[PDB]
Amino acid sequence: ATIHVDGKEYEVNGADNLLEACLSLGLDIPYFCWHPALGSVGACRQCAVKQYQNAEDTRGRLVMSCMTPASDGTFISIDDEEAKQFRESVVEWLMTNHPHDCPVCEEGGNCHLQDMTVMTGHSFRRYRFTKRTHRNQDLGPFISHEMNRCIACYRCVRYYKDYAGGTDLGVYGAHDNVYFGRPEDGTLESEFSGNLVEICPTGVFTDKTHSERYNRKWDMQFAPSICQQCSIGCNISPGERYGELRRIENRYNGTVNHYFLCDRGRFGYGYVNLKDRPRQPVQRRGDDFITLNAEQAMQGAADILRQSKKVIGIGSPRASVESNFALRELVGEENFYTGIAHGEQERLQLALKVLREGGIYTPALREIESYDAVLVLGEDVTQTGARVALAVRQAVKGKAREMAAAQKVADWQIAAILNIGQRAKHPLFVTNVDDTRLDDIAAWTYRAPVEDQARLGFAIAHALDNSAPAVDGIEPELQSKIDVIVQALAGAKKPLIISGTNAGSLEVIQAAANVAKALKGRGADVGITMIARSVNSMGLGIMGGGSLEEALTELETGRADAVVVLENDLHRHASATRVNAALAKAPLVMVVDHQRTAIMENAHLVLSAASFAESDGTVINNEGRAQRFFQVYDPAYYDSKTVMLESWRWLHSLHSTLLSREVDWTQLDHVIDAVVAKIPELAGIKDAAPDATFRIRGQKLAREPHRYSGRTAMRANISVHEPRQPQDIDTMFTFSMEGNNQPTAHRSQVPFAWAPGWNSPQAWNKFQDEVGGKLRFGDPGVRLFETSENGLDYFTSVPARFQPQDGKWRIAPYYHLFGSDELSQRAPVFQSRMPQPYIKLNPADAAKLGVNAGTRVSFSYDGNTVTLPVEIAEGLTAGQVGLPMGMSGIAPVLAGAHLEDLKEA
Amino acid sequence: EPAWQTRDHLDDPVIGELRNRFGPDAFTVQATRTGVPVVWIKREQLLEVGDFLKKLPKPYVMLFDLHGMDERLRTHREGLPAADFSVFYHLISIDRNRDIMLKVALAENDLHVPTFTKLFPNANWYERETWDLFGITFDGHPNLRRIMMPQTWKGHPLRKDYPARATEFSPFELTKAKQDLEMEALTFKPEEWGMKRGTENEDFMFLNLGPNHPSAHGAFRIVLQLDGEEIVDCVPDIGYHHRGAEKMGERQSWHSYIPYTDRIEYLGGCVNEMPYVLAVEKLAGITVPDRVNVIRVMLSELFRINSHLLYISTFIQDVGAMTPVFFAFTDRQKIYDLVEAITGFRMHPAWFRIGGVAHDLPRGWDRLLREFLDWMPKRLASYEKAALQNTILKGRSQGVAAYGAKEALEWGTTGAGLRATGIDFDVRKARPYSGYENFDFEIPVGGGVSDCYTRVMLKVEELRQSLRILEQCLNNMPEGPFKADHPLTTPPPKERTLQHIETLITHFLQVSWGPVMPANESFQMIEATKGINSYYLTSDGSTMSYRTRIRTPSYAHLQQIPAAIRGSLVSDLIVYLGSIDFVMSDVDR
Amino acid sequence: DYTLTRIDPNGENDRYPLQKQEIVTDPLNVFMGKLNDMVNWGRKNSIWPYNFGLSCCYVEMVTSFTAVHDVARFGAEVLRASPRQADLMVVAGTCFTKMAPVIQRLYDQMLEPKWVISMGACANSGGMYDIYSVVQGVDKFIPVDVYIPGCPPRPEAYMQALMLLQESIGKERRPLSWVVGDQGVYRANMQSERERKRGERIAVTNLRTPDEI
Ligand SMILES: CCCCCCCCCCC1=C(C)C(=O)C(OC)=C(OC)C1=O
Ligand SMILES: CCCCCCCCCCC1=C(C)C(=O)C(OC)=C(OC)C1=O
Ligand code: SF4
Ligand code: SF4
Ligand code: SF4
Ligand code: SF4
Ligand code: FES
Ligand SMILES: [Ca+2]
Repeated sequence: ATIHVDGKEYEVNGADNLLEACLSLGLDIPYFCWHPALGSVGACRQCAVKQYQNAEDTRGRLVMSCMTPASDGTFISIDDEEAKQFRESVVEWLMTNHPHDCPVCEEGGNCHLQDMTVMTGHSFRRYRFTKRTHRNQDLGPFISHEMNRCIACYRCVRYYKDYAGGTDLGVYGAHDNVYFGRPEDGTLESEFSGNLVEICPTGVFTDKTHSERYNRKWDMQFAPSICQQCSIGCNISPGERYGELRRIENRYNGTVNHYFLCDRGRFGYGYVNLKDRPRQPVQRRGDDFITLNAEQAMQGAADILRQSKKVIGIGSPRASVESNFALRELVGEENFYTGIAHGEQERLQLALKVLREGGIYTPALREIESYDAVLVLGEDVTQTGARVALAVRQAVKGKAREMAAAQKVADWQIAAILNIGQRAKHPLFVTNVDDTRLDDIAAWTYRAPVEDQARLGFAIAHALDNSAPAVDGIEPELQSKIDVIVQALAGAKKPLIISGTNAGSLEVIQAAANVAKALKGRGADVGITMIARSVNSMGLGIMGGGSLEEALTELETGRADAVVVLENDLHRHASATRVNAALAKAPLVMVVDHQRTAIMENAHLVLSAASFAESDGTVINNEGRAQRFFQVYDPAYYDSKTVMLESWRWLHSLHSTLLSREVDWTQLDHVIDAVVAKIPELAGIKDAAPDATFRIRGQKLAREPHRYSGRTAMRANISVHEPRQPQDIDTMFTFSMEGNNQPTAHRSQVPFAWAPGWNSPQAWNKFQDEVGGKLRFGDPGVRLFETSENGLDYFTSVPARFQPQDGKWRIAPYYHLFGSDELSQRAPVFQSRMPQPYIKLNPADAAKLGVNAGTRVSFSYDGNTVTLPVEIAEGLTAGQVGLPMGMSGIAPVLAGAHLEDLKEA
Repeated sequence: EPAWQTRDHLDDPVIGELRNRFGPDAFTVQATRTGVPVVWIKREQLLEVGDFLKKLPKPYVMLFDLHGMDERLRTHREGLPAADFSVFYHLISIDRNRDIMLKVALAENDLHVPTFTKLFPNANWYERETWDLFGITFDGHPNLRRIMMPQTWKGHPLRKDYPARATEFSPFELTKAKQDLEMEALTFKPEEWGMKRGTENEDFMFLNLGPNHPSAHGAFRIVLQLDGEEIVDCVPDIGYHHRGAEKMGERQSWHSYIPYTDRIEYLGGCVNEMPYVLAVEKLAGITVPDRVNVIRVMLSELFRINSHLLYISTFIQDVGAMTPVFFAFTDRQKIYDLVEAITGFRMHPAWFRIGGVAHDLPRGWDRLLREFLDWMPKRLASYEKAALQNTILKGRSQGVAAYGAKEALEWGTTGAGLRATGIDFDVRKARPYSGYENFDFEIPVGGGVSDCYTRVMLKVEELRQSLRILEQCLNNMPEGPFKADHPLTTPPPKERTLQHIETLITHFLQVSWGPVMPANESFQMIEATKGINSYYLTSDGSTMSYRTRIRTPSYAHLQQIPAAIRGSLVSDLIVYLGSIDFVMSDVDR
Repeated sequence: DYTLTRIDPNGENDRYPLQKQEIVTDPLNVFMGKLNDMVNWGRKNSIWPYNFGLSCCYVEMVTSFTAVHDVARFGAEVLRASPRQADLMVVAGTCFTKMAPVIQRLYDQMLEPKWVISMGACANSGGMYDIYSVVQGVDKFIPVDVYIPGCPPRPEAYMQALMLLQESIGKERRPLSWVVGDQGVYRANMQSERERKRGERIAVTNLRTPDEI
């Protein structure tokens, strides 16, 4: 479409309103209530522009650009006198009751309201009367509430209810006494409530975790990184100050995680700032714990490694691609073992084979919001891959979107779309061991053991395509529900099947693959999505290796007298007693880790590795996208005795000292090129980010804003002589503001969003080709594999029906967004959010055992008689015990296992 | 219609003459807030355009400025030719009282411009500076070497990819090898300058006058080739006082750059502050009220009297009489008492703001102004009758280092020298800024010869006229605001900031991120204490300056130095150095 | 509570300053101590500054030289233009990169005894000019006795630093003769002025309002 802004002709998209069309062209219109993801509601009345219908028109009409379509032949004026005075008056009306709170506000310097007050040019106060006040609510450990700063723009409630699907946030009150919050005090139990601190243009909802150790946005040193708390791989902007990770901001990736994170990835970063982390190489001599620098650690480690007959390496899915590859190239191809168990590795390799060999296109996370009918098999998505559950909610509301689009209603008229699509929504069928958080929008929820979920998946695949193997023994009511699912999936245009390795069963993934194959055989645009466990599970599966049990028996039989463990606690994937015995029997345990794990008591040498905030690397997410994360800060700038290096740097220098007796600190691009040379399946990680020689017109990319303060005083307590800024030889970024962060720079890795006049997270508008669309000059990260020309065959191994055996109890996994991650649970702020360890029981099984809700029963697994209190679960099937995976003492490897001697004690 | 509006400047007759000479498809006209016609011309026609401007009926006889600009990072270049670098030539015609700014666009690989030294002899140091800081080569230049940086310097500092801060590079480690290498670099090599270090009868004497000399007014060195006592040739070596203030202008916000403007000419103070804040107000679109103009005129005339007192005492000291410097610095202490009362600081006040001044006048400033105005004229008459009417001082001064109007125009000489050549060109009258039209004062001119004595007596008359201006402004000071009511006035008034939320928001975003001045080019030229000081500010639409070009008169005077003292004795050079009114922060910036 | 410095330009030490400093005790004799006190008094009550200036701080220093301040009362006005005749180098101005060899040469050309006063934020640390062409403090390569914060420090602050230098000289130990005795330079580890004045600085309650004069 063609519009005329201030006499200048512009070519815009006619399906967009005037606000996003003009913001895409670089025209600054003030706005509060409009968001690119939420839609247009016309509340704040800030986006006023003067519209003319003809080229020869003098009077015009003040309209809302967010509510006015960008049709062909509209002549709008933004900087007309009447429009500017009205926008200034709207800012003034918002300023009548706003508190004098900017110095004591966490949103100061990051405030959209401040930016829009300055942009309209209102700086004189003529209001002389009183300002209304509000009491504040306790919203939990994550979100701090300050209701006086609200401008009643309704972004919070629109996001929290119409987007995130939350139920405990709302609008209350009246004429000018509007309150935004909960009906009482309590924690916001939505898994995406952390996005309120960036959705809210004011300082009402603030990051309490950042408010504990608060610094302003200009004082933050930012980097582009990837969230390491699960497999989705959302792009984040970690920002630090004074040597500690202060905040995790959302980093816009129009392909993956555009505007929203989950609460685990936004508030689970506190393990980086733990004081028990290793900061030097520490060597154990008997009972003494001596501290070495890097060179003596390398020389001693290489001496003992040369004095051994075989060295094995146990990687981890928590480590990056480069560190696992450096371990593999240090110990050899045959001596490298993945740190996961045999069953976890089998499920992971099956999921990878389905993804890159099944012939079915695995969608990106933004593309999940366009699929019609969603079938989740086995996965508890909202607790393991929560952002995928958010995109599933969007795909479910796609039915109301298409129904309103059938009535010539614009895409951005979100209120009219929700009015037309009252409760009609796209079909969602979730299967789990219990009730999920998607059950409010699910067309059906199947509460059954994983064998029965797999059998239901195989029955769906057989009913969709008769060539699929049949399962006999299905009840007629279950058959009716199955044919309902089949009629919903067959009538869909873009069906989506979501499974994963967290269900603890191979047949669930096989059934999901068979359903996807049957949907593809009918000529449908089927997509499949596997949810892995850790951040780099897919990279570890692609690189491959032996299981943890093979490494454990290699250490136990004595063939391996030297074990190098890379960022693994080894109690998460195997029993603690067997691991402890194997590591105590081995005469050399050398652990490269950045968190104080339990196997460091037996470790003969500990290498203080760097976490994601202090290391560069590559991670492969659940859809096979190689994403590069960059270092945020140098740990040794403030604390001079800190010897903390990248794990791939540790292992590369260790291998160099092993071979040539010389210590060699490599570069990130050298290790990347080594991965591309040795592993052809990981060849796409070279193009994930450009190398360290990349420049924007000769200068590097700045990690901190141009108004970074305290340079000559932040280190003056140590020494009055300011040292050189740390040099980044690994990446194209610099640990200084002497660099480039323009919105029009030809790059894909943006550390943070700032524009002149745009200090809020609304500054991401300047960094996109169109607002709410893709990032300018493409999104970061590339896909490792394409969709294959041919697919797999039908998995004929249909499992038998789950029969509850007497005495033995099948362990049903219960994943928690706060608690089931290895590193997020070490954050001190997650202690007040993690649920108490409760074993879930059927009413019938608890009545048989004589247990009621609340009391404690004891169960023994591998000689560990541990006692948990009982919570009654109605939806759990009989014969199973519900256990929380990832908690203290309950490994995720316990899923699907047996449980003997379950007695009340 | 306000004077800060973006004017296309197609009504200037010079534009019409250029159209009728070179055709209508030979150049582009850039609409700026400089108040000067900006003409983007091709590199091939640069010398022809310069010759045409030099051969006009009322010609552009002076090269005011010549410098480069890195346009690789400039996002808003609508209506401009495509360029990775550019070179601008600011020229003045005194007869028309007009300026022009010619801009030449250069690609990143083809960074060569024809030399401008044949048309204007003062282009030599400007082209050396542009090569040193931007890497732009000038074809046909006689001796293109580094003038601000030492010869063993890698990279060009004013390029956008060069790091601005010392903390980016390694800390300064002075070793024996580095000391020897930099001492060999600092050693004068007469074969490079074609000095011809010998004669059949006798040998020439190569003497370093400076950095450590009482006659040198800073850290710079003149290398003198001598026979006996006579000067054969001089090489004034500058760059020893380089603080990187333009690169610092690219590094600070618009508000936070004001103290750095204060230290450009450290005897000037508010006189250094005025052109920068006026150019920023042109960028913002701020028209300050009458009280702001009168207060700024007050402080700049006070600091002009301070600088002239120091200059006269310094000249008398270098002639040989060591007494009047004590009394002149006592008068400087009286002015410092008033300035400490008003601004709170002695010598670098940093008191001017965008849209006004930092505070209002304190209660009782007129008492100290009356005290100084009563104390001054008797002391000045005593200085005159004791030292300035001394026949030994006249013998050391009159006829020493004399030049006419042609040498003053071809070397860009401004201030008291240009008026001492008889050319009545003062910025406060020709292009009146800050409401100088409301003050009755005279402009002293010379008889046609710019002696040391003539320049000193002209500065005495300028001091007397500044006393007259101070008396007029003391007797008539308006009762209004000390800050403008514009939203971009940085910072806003303090009490409204302390008790209103709109003012608090504006203050919060103006002192932290900086005021957002929209993308435009601005220029302000003022009459400094030592000549003409100009600020040329290119804004990219951000909160920091994209380009800050500072033109200073002491640069032109020090470049004029070899052409006016060649063939004289060293004593004439000492009197010439004492009678130029230069500081070296002014030169090297 | 003393620090001992021995210098050796010809020894194996590449980085400036070419000296070695340790922490020792006071070596101080019924008449040698009194004669050392007398020569310390004579040195502290007659300090001849070097006529070396870099920037605006030197302008305030020569403002201190004039009649309205009269630093001649302390006997510190003679202002020799030669490094050999000077006893005190006041680095009053920015330590530029191109002039750091010049400053090092002029410091080498002074003679024993020598003292260094850095005047202003540029001489102390580089000040406001964290720029490519400025040495971040003259104490990177010369030993500095007294530091003066300010930009510029007012002339009375320069005389205050001169009095601090006199107090430092009046209790230091130096070789009396170059043929007999130890040649190392003993300087006192005095209490800093910040902790000395913290008692009277914290107790400040009210000041005059800025609207007055
Ligand atoms: C000791 C008796 C009073 C001396 C007063 C000197 C006043 C200033 C003299 C001029 C001057 C200035 C400004 C100056 O900046 C300078 O360079 C460092 C000089 O050389 C040492 C000067 O001579
Ligand atoms: C052993 C005897 C030592 C005598 C030292 C005399 C030092 C000079 C004092 C007089 C003086 C002279 C000659 C002098 O040259 C001078 O410089 C202008 C002075 O003012 C700063 C003086 O006060
Ligand atoms: S929400 Fe924004 S405008 Fe309101 S007090 Fe906080 S920083 Fe100031
Ligand atoms: S709390 Fe924030 S997001 Fe919600 S209406 Fe108020 S200003 Fe808008
Ligand atoms: S969904 Fe996973 S990758 Fe994304 S923010 Fe949450 S924990 Fe991090
Ligand atoms: S500290 Fe200030 S007054 Fe002293 S030399 Fe530096 S800029 Fe000049
Ligand atoms: S943005 Fe249009 S009314 Fe709020
Ligand atoms: Ca690194």
